Amino acid sequence: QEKEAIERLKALGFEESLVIQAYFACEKNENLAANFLLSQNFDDE
Repeated sequence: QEKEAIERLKALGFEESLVIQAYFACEKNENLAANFLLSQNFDDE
């Protein structure tokens, strides 16, 4: 499973949904998943 990284990805200030899709679309990687969630441009709006 990847549930281990889920709380990790979430711990960066994200959410288990954007996390899963950022760790499944990233082919369950590490530096890739982080890069996904951190590269997901999203401000006030």
